Amino acid sequence: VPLDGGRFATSDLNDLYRRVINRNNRLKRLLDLAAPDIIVRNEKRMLQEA
RNA sequence: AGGAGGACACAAACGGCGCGCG
Repeated sequence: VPLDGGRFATSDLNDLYRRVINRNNRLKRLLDLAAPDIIVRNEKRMLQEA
């Protein structure tokens, strides 16, 4: 929902979904580009925690 | 002369902090 002026009120679930989507897209991008095992492990841990 | 031809619809939100009252 917007608030007074050209701004939208912060939504809790939206930000969590945004974090999850960004992390998962980064993981997909790396897995396409064959990142090293250490990097993909760290990305997978970050995705799980997100 | 005769004769012939010729736009309908549509009324303000969500979480903290503080205070106060029952």
